[PDB]
Parts: sequence; structure tokens; C-alpha cells
Amino acid sequence: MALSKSMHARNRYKDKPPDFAYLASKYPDFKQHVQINLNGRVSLNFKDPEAVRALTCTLLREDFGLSIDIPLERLIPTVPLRLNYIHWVEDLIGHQKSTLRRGIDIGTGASCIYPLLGATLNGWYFLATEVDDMCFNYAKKNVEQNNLSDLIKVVKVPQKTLLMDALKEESEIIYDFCMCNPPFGGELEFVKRIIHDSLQLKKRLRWYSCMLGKKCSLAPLKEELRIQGVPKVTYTEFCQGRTMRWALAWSFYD
Repeated sequence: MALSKSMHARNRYKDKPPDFAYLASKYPDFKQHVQINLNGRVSLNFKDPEAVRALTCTLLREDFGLSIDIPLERLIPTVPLRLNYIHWVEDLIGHQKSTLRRGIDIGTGASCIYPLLGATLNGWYFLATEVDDMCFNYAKKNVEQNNLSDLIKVVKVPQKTLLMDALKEESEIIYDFCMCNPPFGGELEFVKRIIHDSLQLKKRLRWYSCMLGKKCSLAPLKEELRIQGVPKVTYTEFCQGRTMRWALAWSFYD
């Protein structure tokens, strides 16, 4: 699969990109990090992480009613890039109408963006896992301060553990999906550990997914899934300016 403008059609920002002037009119904490470029237009220095944090936190408040607090020392998620994945997962699990859907977020991060977007947008239940202590605290706090503790269960999982170990203190039988952004041997090895877990869980999880940061990772994993004899394998490509991502999903369903 390949989408128009290499980003989801139901993405808010494909047709309506952030208007920095409008956001600086409404949000003064965002107005500081805004600068007037060599053309007279309201620009943002994307090479500065304080500016990006301001952008992410502002977008989540204006366009999603989510008030998050994130540290600069940990990965700042790009809201329109992460948003493509939510809609892609909506498509896989066949999101329409009013039947509860259960997800797993391997490495949820400081922002807990995938669960906060999912639960807000579609009312999805989430098991958000984090190995990092700081991220776990920031994520539990962000879910707590957005009254989504009923829908998102944030859990600190040990350093080595992955998907099977996350379903330890869990009693749910069928999970509609698992989404994940692996951290930066390497990436391939990580996703391969998910593949091996997916072979253990088979149909207990409807769709297993991944958001890859390196193109060189896609061809081996597609092959890895084939040699392990995985029935359904779908993969797409996303964008947000110069930053590219490769989404990869697989199912044991015929």
C-alpha cells in the first residue's frame, strides 16, 4: 500500500496543516517559541527542541483537548506523523461502530501519544508499556491529568521484556492490535523479537504492527515474516516533511 502525499487521508493535517500565527494568537506559551522568518511569515525553528515541545503540546491541546507535560531529555513525538499510524491501525482493525477495542502500546514514551490519541479519538482501551522510569512517570501523569485512567493502563515493564511479558498481570483474551515505535544490536532485532512473540500469541492479538525508522529494516522483516509463514502482511510509508517512516503490520488470520 501507498497513500497520496505519503500520509493518511483521514489525517487532520494532510489538508489543514498547523497555522503558527493562529496558535500564537491563542497560546502565549507557544508564542515565545515562534519567530518571524526572512519572509514576514510566522515560523518555528525545528532544530530547537523547546520549540518542537511547544508545538506538540499546543497541537494536542488545540486539536485534541489533551494537556500533556513532557521533558526535553526524552523524544518529542511529531503529532501529524504519529497521527497517520492511529488512522492506519483504525483501518486494519476495521474501526467504524460501538464495540470495545483493546490495544497494546510497546514503549509508550513520556507523552503516551498513541494511547491518548486512540482513547480520545475512538474510545480505545490501551495497555501502555514503558521500560524507562522517567517516561513511565511522565506517561502515568499525562493519562492521569487527562482523566483516561479507565481506558489507558500505563505499566513499567523490565528492560529486556517485550509483548508476552506485558500480558503477565493481564486477564484479557483477545486484543484487537498492538502498535509500537521501537527506540533508537539495533531496530531490526527489536522488531524480530515482536515477530517471535507474535508467533507465540498467534490469534490472541488481531493485528501486530510496527513503525520503522530505517528503510533498510523493511525488506528483511517482510522476508522474516514470510519464512516464519505469517499469513497476512501489509506495509505502508508515511511522511512529515523530510522525516520518513515505514509502517508494517501482520496477522495470523486468513
